[PDB]
Amino acid sequence: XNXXSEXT
Repeated sequence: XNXXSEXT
């Protein structure tokens, strides 16, 4: 959602 942008 975060952890990246797509990610967690």
